[PDB]
Amino acid sequence: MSRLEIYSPEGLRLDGRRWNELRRFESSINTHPHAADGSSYMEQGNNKIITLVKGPKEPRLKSQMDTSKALLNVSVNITKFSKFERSKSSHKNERRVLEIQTSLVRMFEKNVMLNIYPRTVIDIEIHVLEQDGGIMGSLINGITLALIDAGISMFDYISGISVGLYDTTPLLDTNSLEENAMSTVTLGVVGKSEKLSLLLVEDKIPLDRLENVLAIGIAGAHRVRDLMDEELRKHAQKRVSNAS
Amino acid sequence: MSVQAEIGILDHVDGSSEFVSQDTKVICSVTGPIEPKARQELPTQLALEIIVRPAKGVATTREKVLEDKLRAVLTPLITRHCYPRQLCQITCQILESGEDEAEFSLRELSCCINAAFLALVDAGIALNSMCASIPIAIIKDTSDIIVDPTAEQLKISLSVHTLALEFVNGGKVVKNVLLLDSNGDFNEDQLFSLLELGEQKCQELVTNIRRIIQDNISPRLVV
Amino acid sequence: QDRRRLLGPAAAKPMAFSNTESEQELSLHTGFIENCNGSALVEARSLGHQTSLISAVYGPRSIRGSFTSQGTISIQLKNGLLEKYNTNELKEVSSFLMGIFNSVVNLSRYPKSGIDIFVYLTYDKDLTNSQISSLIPHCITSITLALADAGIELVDMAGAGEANGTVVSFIKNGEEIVGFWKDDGDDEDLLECLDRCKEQYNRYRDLMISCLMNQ
Amino acid sequence: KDIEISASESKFILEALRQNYRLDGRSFDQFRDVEITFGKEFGDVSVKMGNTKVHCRISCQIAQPYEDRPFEGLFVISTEISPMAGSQFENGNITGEDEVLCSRIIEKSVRRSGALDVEGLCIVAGSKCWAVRADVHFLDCDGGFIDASCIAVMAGLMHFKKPDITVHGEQIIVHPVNEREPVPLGILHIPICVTFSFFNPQDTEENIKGETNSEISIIDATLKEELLRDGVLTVTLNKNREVVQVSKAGGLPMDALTLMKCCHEAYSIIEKITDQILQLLKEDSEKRNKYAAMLTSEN
Amino acid sequence: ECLPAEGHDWKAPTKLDDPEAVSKDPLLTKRKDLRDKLICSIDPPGCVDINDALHAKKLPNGNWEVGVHIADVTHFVKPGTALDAEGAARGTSVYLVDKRIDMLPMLLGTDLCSLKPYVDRFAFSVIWELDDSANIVNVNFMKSVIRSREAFSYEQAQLRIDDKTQNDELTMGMRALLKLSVKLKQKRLEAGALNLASPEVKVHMDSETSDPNEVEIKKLLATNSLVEEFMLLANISVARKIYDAFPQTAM
RNA sequence: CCCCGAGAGGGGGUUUUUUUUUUUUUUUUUU
Repeated sequence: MSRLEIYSPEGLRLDGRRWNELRRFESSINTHPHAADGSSYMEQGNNKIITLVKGPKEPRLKSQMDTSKALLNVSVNITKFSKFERSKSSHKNERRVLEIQTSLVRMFEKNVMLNIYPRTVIDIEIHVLEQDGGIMGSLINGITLALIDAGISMFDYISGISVGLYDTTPLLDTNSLEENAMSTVTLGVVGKSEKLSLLLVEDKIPLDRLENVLAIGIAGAHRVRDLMDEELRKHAQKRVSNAS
Repeated sequence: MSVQAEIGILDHVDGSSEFVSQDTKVICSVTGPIEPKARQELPTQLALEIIVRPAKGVATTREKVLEDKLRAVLTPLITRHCYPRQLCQITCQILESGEDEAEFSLRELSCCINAAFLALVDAGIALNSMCASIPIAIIKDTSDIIVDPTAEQLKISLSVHTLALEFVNGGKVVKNVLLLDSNGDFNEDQLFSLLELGEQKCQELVTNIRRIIQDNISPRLVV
Repeated sequence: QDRRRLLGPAAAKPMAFSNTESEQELSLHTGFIENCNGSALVEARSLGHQTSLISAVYGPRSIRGSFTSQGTISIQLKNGLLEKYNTNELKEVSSFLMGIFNSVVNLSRYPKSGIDIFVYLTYDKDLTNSQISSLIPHCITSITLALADAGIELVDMAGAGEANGTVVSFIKNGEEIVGFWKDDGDDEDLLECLDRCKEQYNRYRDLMISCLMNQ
Repeated sequence: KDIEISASESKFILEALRQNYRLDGRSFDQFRDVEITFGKEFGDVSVKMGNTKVHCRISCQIAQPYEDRPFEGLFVISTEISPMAGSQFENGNITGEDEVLCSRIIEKSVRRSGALDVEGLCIVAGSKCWAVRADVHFLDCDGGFIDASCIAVMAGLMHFKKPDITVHGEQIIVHPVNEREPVPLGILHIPICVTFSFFNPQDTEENIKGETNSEISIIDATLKEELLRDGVLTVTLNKNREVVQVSKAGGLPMDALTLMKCCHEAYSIIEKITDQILQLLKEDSEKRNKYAAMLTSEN
Repeated sequence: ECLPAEGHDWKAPTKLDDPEAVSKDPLLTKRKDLRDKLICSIDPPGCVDINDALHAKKLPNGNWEVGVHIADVTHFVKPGTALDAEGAARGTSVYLVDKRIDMLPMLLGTDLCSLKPYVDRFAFSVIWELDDSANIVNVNFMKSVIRSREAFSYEQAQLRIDDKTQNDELTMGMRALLKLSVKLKQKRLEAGALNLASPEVKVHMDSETSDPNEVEIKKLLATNSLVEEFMLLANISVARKIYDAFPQTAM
């Protein structure tokens, strides 16, 4: 029971968007050159994410070294000031966070060509400065951008998106208010394809609605891929112009 | 002393068993000899990794004591010098307490000793001898010594005892007393009366164990 | 609660009670802990506050982590039985103490070795019917005694003093300073504090030498 | 401690899949036969899937609810691994990738989903309540831990019975089972997990840019099949035709329609499993009542 | 607007396997066919909104087959719609001597759902198999399609039984239902059923004058006990079944 | 398979300890 107009009869949402529109998606490449080999600053809505890629480099412990592939590590730092109400405890060892880190690794292990970087380590540090729904999808986009900036080989883009289901209606790119009022589905889409790297459903969804929700997410993720690709060619082109 | 045991029930372990006395049911597994961690390595002998899991909740300091006493029994039983710089993992998962765990850990310890021994036998690890463990209790109004007491008997007990003996020569010669864990109020006369009756029931247990071991293992071997 | 300790029932609540210049003297003892290489007992009683702390030096022992031409030193303060301090505050004093003894300990004589110094704030009674500043000079005294008792080479007997929240440790007959600490206090009182602390430094150094020799 | 897998074994098991063969002789869409055994005490349940052996124990004790939730009781699920299931598992390793995933799947399937009526665990609001605990013990591992645990937890919760409590004022009166019978728990729905394993018969290039999809997906993989897969999918449903949770945490990129097919295939399995659990619970109740009649008669 | 597009000319499909009918209603295959049964409705004189319909046959094994058929309103009102919304809001239709404020539209409650005679109507049916002592051997619930033989009145139904005039299969079934009801009522009384009373007066209205002039009293006929006993039997069996299926959200 | 001498010499292919769990807004039946 929600007293707010999550989806008005006029087809408008609480923030003004319609059913099908992505939130301001502003990417940023090479934000921390003196701190990492690759870096990206993501702004998807009110979400603010710093992503640092450090590597490939020498492992700090020879015990943890693979002679056939690189070691991929991801640590997500959800700051205590990410949400309106400051969290008293840290989230560093939170099971929810360990699953997120694990999830992200399992995603890019099959995309990043770790096999061509044996006896090395790729460390991915993430700092979530502000959170407002769809943080998982934003985490995916931040890593993909930062990895590319580091010149680390990968097969394709991985775009992340979230889709809510309020009653019958499907809502693209939901915020914190919408996620609190309905079940959401987080989708990671490889490139322009229909193949999902990540399918995440944590709340109840009717079996009949799931296929349609996936269809919305994939279409929306393709737009995220285009925006990421666009901003990347723009950054590339300028560098090429100035360097050459 | 109507215990029941099964041998070789687990697939991904070198050896396993399931010992049941009364309501106390413990399943044990043994892997070894295998490659040890650097901090576990012993230059000349075998290293024992002993783990005890409770029937309810997670492992606390209580089970840490069960691991320690179980170590005192299993250590001299195994011919450790046969496996230098090597490891033997021994895990006990207590499935059913068979007693008020908030007050006693008697039956769980004895059942873990018997199960661990059986698992070591199944795994084919060098043992210097055989072993059997029984729980014993005493009642103040009764003045009696009850071997293998029930949970209800423990509630009205004045002392609780764990006795584990080391047997040789076809389970007829008590080589040594591996563990005697006496807790509560008791006198010297009660102690030796306990040890006399305890040795009898222990010897009966070994005989029963020897039967169980042969019944299970012989079909695997060839004539 | 905790699976490694016995902390009792959770519904239990701790017992809370209700209501219905000055000269300083200290006692010194060394080498009473066979477990380690060097140890010291420092007890001080003055006005409405007495302190009994124990120091223990473990080293030089093996270092796994890295090769070293010189030695490596670590200092850890532990809370005692009743009085308690913030872990942050104990870490801060530890860092302050590390800087001091990295100027005194002849590290060159201990390649690829570790000298781990423990200071137990065993009994700190507050009888007044940042208090950590008054304990600092006694820590330095204990660590100096323990290191000397351990046989660890020292450039000079490091001692200290406290005056109005200001703590300063001296060496070389008070000519130079190996550490400066200041909390609260007043303004433009640096010169007065230096003199008062040097007096305590001199007194502590004499008693320390007297302890290392006669005992 | 690693499990060494030869190139020959890797090539063989994968090639067998290309020929519609799996070693145990099952079908790509075939779920293992689930055997459920109840102990003497309520909340004691043993689940067996082929060689996979898991045991769950439900327990409860009087406790005080959180300040935030004065009307709700406490409920926790423990799934600590041990070397008993295999030396591959470190004792107490509760931060490993697979461990945290499994822990999170079960939590989102039972805890978060509200399978258990925590509101009915309250005795006196903001003061005293029941604290239900589900302890899963992994005895023997041959894959399908997530599916085995979800069944073990649910079968246990539905089999468990808590002792009657009468409350006056501050005082709590815990009635023993013999004096009065114990009370069952409140189950809002019955979540069942079905895990799919994915295999790429070709190379990564044909998975990313390949026209025709050829990735193989099997239901409820054994240990050997689990160690050679390229992606995992765990989908949880109930008889009410609703998805409780879906988790494809990375791995081999898979076609969306194929993932939907898996969800529909899993629904047919969870239906058979749920009905199976209910039947074994009825017979267990009939067994305990028949013995109660034979105990009173002779008595 | 949530009402069927057909209107008053809506009709249950002749064949329950017809391609067109199955295409529109894929659940029609689950619909049982009880249009061969002898269904009749016993309601007050001016009753147009018929909810319940009864029938009775004698099985060859000596036992009786009793079927209570209730209007299939669910097939027309669907959750989420404004029709369902208003239906939940009103909760129930109020009954006055003057008017009658319906919970559902006239087109639905007086016709499409109403188990009128001589027409094929969708219904949720509950069929029992019970002995002569009215003891339930088994019970089955099923959505069906029926056709009411005749819509009797309480006075009209009682007279048909009373006369002995008709040997027709329908009347023979009506008598059987009465026999079961007495057995069923008696069991309830033995069990501990209550017998409270509050027979309120009925405001007679003269045909000649709109203003009311006469106040009489409604008399309980044996047909009232006939319907009451089988309505209770239907509600009980359904209650047991829905609670067995949904132990946590059973209405 | 790899680096250094012009011809069966030589040098390399990469092993081991440290620090606990929560988590977002006036009964009954037909009317």
